[PDB]
Amino acid sequence: MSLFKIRMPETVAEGTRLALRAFSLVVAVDERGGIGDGRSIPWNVPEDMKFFRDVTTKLRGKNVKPSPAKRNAVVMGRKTWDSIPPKFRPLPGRLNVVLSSTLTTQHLLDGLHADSIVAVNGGLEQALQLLASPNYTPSIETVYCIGGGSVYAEALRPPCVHLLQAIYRTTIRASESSCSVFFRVPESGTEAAAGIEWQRETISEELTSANGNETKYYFEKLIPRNREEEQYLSLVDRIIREGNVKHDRTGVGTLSIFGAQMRFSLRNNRLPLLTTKRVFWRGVCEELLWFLRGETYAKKLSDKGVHIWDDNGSRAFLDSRGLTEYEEMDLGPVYGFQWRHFGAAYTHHDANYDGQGVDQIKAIVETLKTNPDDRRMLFTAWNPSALPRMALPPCHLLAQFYVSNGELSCMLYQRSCDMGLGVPFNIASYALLTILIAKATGLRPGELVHTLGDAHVYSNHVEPCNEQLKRVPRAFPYLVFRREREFLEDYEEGDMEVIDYAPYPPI
Amino acid sequence: SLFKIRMPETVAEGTRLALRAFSLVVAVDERGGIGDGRSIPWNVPEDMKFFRDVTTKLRGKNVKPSPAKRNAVVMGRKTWDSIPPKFRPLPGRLNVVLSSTLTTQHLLDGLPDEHADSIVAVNGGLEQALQLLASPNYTPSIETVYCIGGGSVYAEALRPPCVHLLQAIYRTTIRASESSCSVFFRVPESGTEAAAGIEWQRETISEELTSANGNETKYYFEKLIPRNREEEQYLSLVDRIIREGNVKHDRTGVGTLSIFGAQMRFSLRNNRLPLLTTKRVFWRGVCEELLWFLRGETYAKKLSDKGVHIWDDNGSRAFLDSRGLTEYEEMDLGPVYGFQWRHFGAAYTHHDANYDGQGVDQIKAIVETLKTNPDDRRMLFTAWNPSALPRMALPPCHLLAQFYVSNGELSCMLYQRSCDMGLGVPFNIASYALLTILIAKATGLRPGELVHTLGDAHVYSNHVEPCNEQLKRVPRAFPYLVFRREREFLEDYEEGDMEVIDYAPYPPIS
Ligand SMILES: NC(=O)c1ccc[n+]([C@@H]2O[C@H](COP(=O)([O-])OP(=O)(O)OC[C@H]3O[C@@H](n4cnc5c(N)ncnc54)[C@H](OP(=O)(O)O)[C@@H]3O)[C@@H](O)[C@H]2O)c1
Ligand SMILES: NC(=O)c1ccc[n+]([C@@H]2O[C@H](COP(=O)([O-])OP(=O)(O)OC[C@H]3O[C@@H](n4cnc5c(N)ncnc54)[C@H](OP(=O)(O)O)[C@@H]3O)[C@@H](O)[C@H]2O)c1
Ligand SMILES: COc1cc(NCc2ccc3[nH+]c(N)nc(N)c3c2C)cc(OC)c1OC
Ligand SMILES: COc1cc(NCc2ccc3[nH+]c(N)nc(N)c3c2C)cc(OC)c1OC
Repeated sequence: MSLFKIRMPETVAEGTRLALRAFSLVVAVDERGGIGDGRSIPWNVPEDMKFFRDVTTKLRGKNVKPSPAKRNAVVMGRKTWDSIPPKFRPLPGRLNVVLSSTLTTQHLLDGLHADSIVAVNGGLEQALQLLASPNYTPSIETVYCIGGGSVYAEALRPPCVHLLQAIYRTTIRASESSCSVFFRVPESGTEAAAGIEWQRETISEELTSANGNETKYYFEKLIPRNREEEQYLSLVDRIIREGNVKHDRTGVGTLSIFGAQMRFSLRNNRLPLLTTKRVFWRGVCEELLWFLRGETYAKKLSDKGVHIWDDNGSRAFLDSRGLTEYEEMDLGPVYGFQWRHFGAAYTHHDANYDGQGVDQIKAIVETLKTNPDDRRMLFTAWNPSALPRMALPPCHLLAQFYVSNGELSCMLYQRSCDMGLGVPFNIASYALLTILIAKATGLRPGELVHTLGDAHVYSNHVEPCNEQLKRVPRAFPYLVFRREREFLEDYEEGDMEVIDYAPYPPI
Repeated sequence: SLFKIRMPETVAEGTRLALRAFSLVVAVDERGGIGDGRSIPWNVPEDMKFFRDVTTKLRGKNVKPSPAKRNAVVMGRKTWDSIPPKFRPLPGRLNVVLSSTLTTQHLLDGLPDEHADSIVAVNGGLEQALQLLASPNYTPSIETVYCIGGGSVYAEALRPPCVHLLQAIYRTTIRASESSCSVFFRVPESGTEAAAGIEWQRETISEELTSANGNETKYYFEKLIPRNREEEQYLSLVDRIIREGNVKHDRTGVGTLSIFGAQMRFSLRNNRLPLLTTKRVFWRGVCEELLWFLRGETYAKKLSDKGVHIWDDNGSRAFLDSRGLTEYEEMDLGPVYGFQWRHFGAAYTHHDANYDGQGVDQIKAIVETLKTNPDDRRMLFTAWNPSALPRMALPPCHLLAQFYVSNGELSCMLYQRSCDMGLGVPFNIASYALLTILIAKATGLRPGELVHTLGDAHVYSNHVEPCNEQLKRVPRAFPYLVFRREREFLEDYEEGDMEVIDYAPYPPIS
């Protein structure tokens, strides 16, 4: 069973090669926005120094020692490197990227072992380009632009500004005509803002510096407004406020709304993994691959530590669905089976189903490659005949593809959507699918459009959801591929990496 | 056949007698005063003429008003009394008078000498008169209904239930200020409470005119209409497609501007039928095709014999041969649409074959669930059958519908993969409007909302210029569906059973 698989084309990696790596920015400014004299840093505020070292050294996971394997990177202009006393460079615990057209890597080592320094002949884009390569992605966890006026200037305009994930700004409450170089965040809806709308995530109270001068200062974290996730958050808020009380099969309460639509850009490696509550990506990834393979044995997910189908695959449940002859974890002709073997007679999971039923995924892959204007390019799992033989009816039951300007868009129709767990999971799921299918057809990812039927929140989840509603959505992470694989069905979870995923903690 | 779906015994709890659409005609001073309770305080012959012309004239070329086709005017009894006996009734118009005391026979009598069977008393308010004028007796003859008022009648016209049938307001403003006027009329402004969710807009306004009553009395006319948000919602999509859509090309190689993924909603409440006003929808065709779908039919000759030729090209000997279907006779479309609805997965042979009990009866199951367990989330029927696809004349376009109950109302979602905004879409909106209305009747719920999901929404390149002319048009109100008779079985509904009332769409764009 190898000639029934999808063969990945020669143009597979170029579809999802990361052009630039995402980065955060860290700066100190005065009330006039000045950053320095182009030579040295004017003010002396030890509390900013501590903040700066912390924001740039600390890693996502707790108590993780920075090492070549996993550490942060700081990118800086050459003049900034010079402004640091030779004794204290390179900055410990981090990878020091230096932009210069006159100083090579080895040249930087001449002045003041181990490896923590790279020079780049180019600007911030080139640095982000290099950091996008395998040797740095995903070994480097977070990239920080620690700046220099010209570097900040490059960060705050296209193409780089669209990769800018957070601003960590310290404001020093002092002023002087001694500041030549300036740093200003573009205001919402201005030309300089290039479409971005910077939100304030946090602001500190005014603190006083123990520097002998009694200087005031404060910290702010700015983030680029995530309207896509706000779509979702709005819907949840509308459901709680205006939704109808309903009760599902068990008898559990639910707040419900009917008919809705959301969009998510998949462009430039962008992955719509929700940030206001961490999504279980590993399971998302494992299940989709399990779907694509037309797999119906749930143990294959259970084995890989994904238990999302554990309850629905138990003897207890299968019996309650009258499927008394199914082996435990054999779920019947669900999802993937309909995708790859529509209308094929089902017996047991371990049977051979090669070349049986309709192979919708393959058909679509073939159509996209030859006639991209086709309006019949859609698959479905909603098979009335198969339905009683399934452990569960499909929620996400239909998807349609669309091509424009060499970009693959995809719309998913979901009949019943749990806003709490299902919806975020399925958003990522169909993102991955569209990405993979785009790879298989030599196209770029476009948009994912989500259509909802009965969109619901669980009654007891209202209290938790209300707390999440008060969180400001953060920028989405990115998906990159460690390696490609000859066939579509051969792709493993470890073949792809989600980078710069910084969700909020739970509560 | 009793493989059919048996209709319920009663009308769904909360359902209402069909109400007629009406316009309101009024003359006010600047303070908003209309009369002294007894008479009009001012003398402006130009308003008199405007009133005669607006309430008398019909839509035609030079169509003389006759008992066969004419307008009706509804008035309070006091207003009738204010019109001097020798001018009753108002010529070329059905005179409907509201009174609990006076009867038809009371009204004629009180006339000077002479006949006038153009008078009818109504023992009730404006609601009763709008019900009456919806009778199978009146809907042929009565073309437009005018509320010529009385303070009390205007009051009733401006509140629910009546205000929702108000298609336009013709107001004359007389620039006199009389401290006399004790009766008032105020058009509620958009967003205010008295507007009760209606957004009133000025369609037209005359220049200020001077009356020739020898007092230089200033006056002016204006037409006020309620905003049709839902057709606006459609048109905005069309306009967004033309401005932002990508150039694409269909199977033949024809140019289209298109966008991917959009969603529209329409209210069906009390059998409101979203037939678009800015370009006439071929209702008869919509109706015949749907009942044809519901019955599980696949023989297009059934449709073309009823003078509905939409399936003609797709049913011909030439076309069926090209799709590889050398076995089907002409007009046999294969296991399409209705077949999948009523017999999902059944092996197909020919249109004339017996298919009872075969496949899955998706509609029958949905009807069943709605009646017993309406919070269900699996109440959806699909025509998209990957196995059956190659045996069909065309793959389904509207290919999935989901039902939803809330507040004893049946809502419904329609998924359409390919959407031509000019012809295919407004047709399909009506198709699923009707369906939801029928399924509501079949399960004893009252109609709710139609949600429409569009896949590839497009406009044809050649259709771009005509669309722009249509986009300039102002949407009128949606009509209503009125079932003039009933059936024992859902399948037994003929197109003749239902009447669309007050569908007055625009003429064709050049
Ligand atoms: N307040 C703060 O937080 C903060 C932080 C950092 C810096 N500053 C102040 O900013 C001032 C310096 O900023 P400024 O830009 O003059 O210097 P800044 O950019 O660090 O450094 C500029 C240098 O980086 C290298 N470089 C930059 N862009 C390049 C490109 N496109 N291609 C090749 N090389 C490139 C070039 O050096 P080569 O020609 O030698 O190759 C360029 O001269 C100092 O005051 C610094 O202290 C303030
Ligand atoms: N400026 C304009 O455009 C304009 C137009 C028309 C009239 N008007 C003014 O309107 C003034 C009078 O109006 P207004 O409201 O007092 O009277 P309006 O209703 O014309 O006349 C009162 C009549 O309404 C009838 N009516 C209303 N609701 C009814 C119901 N539910 N059932 C039975 N009968 C019902 C009553 O009949 P019964 O009491 O017999 O039961 C009553 O006789 C006139 O003086 C005239 O000047 C102005
Ligand atoms: C503390 O170690 C040192 C660091 C630096 N770097 C300059 C400097 C200072 C504060 C800063 N604060 C923020 N928020 N962001 C920066 N990018 C930043 C930089 C870039 C300069 C030093 O010499 C003055 C030094 O030794 C004191
Ligand atoms: C139609 O002819 C007549 C009508 C009326 N009805 C009062 C009256 C006057 C102006 C009016 N103007 C408008 N815009 N709409 C009306 N409803 C209206 C009415 C209702 C009173 C008459 O006696 C003067 C008369 O004879 C001229």
